Amino acid sequence: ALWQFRSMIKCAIPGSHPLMDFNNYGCYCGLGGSGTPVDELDRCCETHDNCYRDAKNLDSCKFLVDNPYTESYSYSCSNTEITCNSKNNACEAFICNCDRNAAICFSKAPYNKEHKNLDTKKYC
Ligand SMILES: C[C@H](CCC(=O)NCCS(=O)(=O)O)[C@H]1CC[C@H]2[C@@H]3[C@H](O)C[C@@H]4C[C@H](O)CC[C@]4(C)[C@H]3CC[C@]12C
Ligand SMILES: [Ca+2]
Ligand SMILES: [Ca+2]
Ligand SMILES: [Ca+2]
Ligand SMILES: [Cl-]
Ligand SMILES: [Cl-]
Ligand SMILES: [Cl-]
Ligand SMILES: [Cl-]
Repeated sequence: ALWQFRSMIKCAIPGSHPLMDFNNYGCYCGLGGSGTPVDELDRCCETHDNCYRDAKNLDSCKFLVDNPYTESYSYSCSNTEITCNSKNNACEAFICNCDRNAAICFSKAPYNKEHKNLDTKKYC
């Protein structure tokens, strides 16, 4: 679920700001997306969006109001290591994996302050 993704991210990135409140970034980090990702971090978000897009196409899964973000799962965090619980059902596991891949991806990408709150209407 969305609130778990936020924690999972703070797990992969211990950081120095807990609920620092995430702002939109680039062309895909945020609700929706359009055009082409502008950088590494943005690509991480596009991949995530595409993973959720795949989720919506699972013949065996149908989420509340068709939003994968509503699907709660179970995961654990260690020294920045993320592990999706094997007891998650198939639909939950697919979502947990999308989130885990993204958290790791985010933790490796540079943060270009010039892309924060980008004017998506013109550059995306
Ligand atoms: C982990 C990433 C970096 C955080 C960061 O270093 N911010 C520093 C800002 S500043 O330089 O201090 O201004 C941030 C960049 C944009 C963030 C995303 C956007 O805020 C959009 C989404 C917001 C939702 O609450 C959580 C998922 C959601 C999809 C966020 C995942 C975390 C992202 C991908
Ligand atoms: Ca998005
Ligand atoms: Ca269902
Ligand atoms: Ca669930
Ligand atoms: Cl989002
Ligand atoms: Cl958007
Ligand atoms: Cl369901
Ligand atoms: Cl349903």
